[PDB]
Amino acid sequence: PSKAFETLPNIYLVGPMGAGKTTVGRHLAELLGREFLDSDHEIERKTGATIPWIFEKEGEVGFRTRETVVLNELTSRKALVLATGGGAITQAPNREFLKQRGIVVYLYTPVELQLQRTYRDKNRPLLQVENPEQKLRDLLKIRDPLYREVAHYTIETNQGAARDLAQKILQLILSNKLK
Ligand SMILES: O=C(O)C1=C[C@@H](O)[C@@H](O)[C@H](O)C1
Repeated sequence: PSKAFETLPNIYLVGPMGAGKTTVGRHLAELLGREFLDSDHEIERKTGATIPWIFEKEGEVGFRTRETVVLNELTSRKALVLATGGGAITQAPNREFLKQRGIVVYLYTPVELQLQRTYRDKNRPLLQVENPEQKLRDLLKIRDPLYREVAHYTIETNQGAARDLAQKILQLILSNKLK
């Protein structure tokens, strides 16, 4: 049906916790008639444990080693839209897999909106802290250049229909390519 887009590369969404990666990703996949996967959810599926449990029992290092293995595998698939984890771009091998194996889109999201969308979400181990706003801010200061460097496209998002943002991303990508 949208076999029309079968030769379009994988699309990889990057950005912080609360960027709407999975809601936008799933709409973008539906628009393209292809698969959608969330690497956070795939890590949980493959491990049989939640991400808080991985962080507690294996540390952040054990989460990163599991995440890199999953990303290596998922970026080798075809016809995918992938929502990546918020800290996936902290590791050099992941930056390379993403940049070199499809189209990377950075969902730039202000801290205010990250905060609202992760409000009392206990599944985000890094935000289980007294001051989650400062944490998000600190994380963004570090990771914003990394999101931008891996990204082919950056879209400065804001409160809205995830499906409107998915449309916009698809327009951006094709704008380039159809001329
Ligand atoms: O910002 C981060 O480093 C993380 C974001 C989440 O998507 C998970 O991938 C995990 O909680 C770590």
